[PDB]
Amino acid sequence: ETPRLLFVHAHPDDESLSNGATIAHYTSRGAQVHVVTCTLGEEGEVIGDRWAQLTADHADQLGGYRIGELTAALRALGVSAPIYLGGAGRWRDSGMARSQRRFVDADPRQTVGALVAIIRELRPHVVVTYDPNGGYGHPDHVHTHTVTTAAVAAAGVHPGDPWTVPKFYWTVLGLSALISGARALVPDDLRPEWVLPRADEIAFGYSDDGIDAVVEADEQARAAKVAALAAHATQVVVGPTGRAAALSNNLALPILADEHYVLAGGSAGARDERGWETDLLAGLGFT
Ligand SMILES: [Zn+2]
Repeated sequence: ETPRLLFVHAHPDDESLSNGATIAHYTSRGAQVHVVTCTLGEEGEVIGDRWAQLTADHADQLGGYRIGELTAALRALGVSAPIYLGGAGRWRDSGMARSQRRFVDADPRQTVGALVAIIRELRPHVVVTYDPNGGYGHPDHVHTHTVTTAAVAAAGVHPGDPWTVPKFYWTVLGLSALISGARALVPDDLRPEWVLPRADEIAFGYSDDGIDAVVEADEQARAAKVAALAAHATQVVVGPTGRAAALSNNLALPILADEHYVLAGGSAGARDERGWETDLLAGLGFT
């Protein structure tokens, strides 16, 4: 069949920050790729003045605005539309700017059930989400991991026909890639106010030995990631060469074409000399 991949993320922007080049790699090769976003990003902050009054401290309309940002970003990556877990607006994120519908406080029967329904409908060959620490500990990222882990297990056996996801991966930050990438930046790649952080300010990184797979995307796919990040204008600032970006904290990272993964469930396919698979579909018999 045509391969089917599912990426499950907490907020609008995370899909591009983490998996933009992988998503673009697979959609350009004709795979069916879907992104599930668990919240609208209602509690986000905004870069710049134009949309400053949309945040939760003023009009509290930022999540609605971010639907268009996500849609634009997904389109840049070859994905036709967003999917919000439980429907757009079901569960609210926990951000910087009281709620009776916060995703972290949600009834697990409802969040796991929603995701299980998605997995059983789509029948993905691959599911991707955060590691157990959510990347850098954001409560919504940790909860997405919890919900997704539970959904993958339960989707095998809720209504519908059981589907055992062939390969379940965690998206992680590759330390050696980030270091190499950062070393390759030049001052032209950064805005004056940016600083290159040490890895521990932005993520719980992984050594080469703790990584199972890499998707080493081409320049077309990296450019699609750059465009996707640009679409999230309230959240990300892309640098002048499209080689680095920063969030509102001014901590700049390289926009790399290589994305790394830990195989959490399933059997690996053929690994390269680093001991890494080079295709999330490895071993599944796709030509
Ligand atoms: Zn996030």
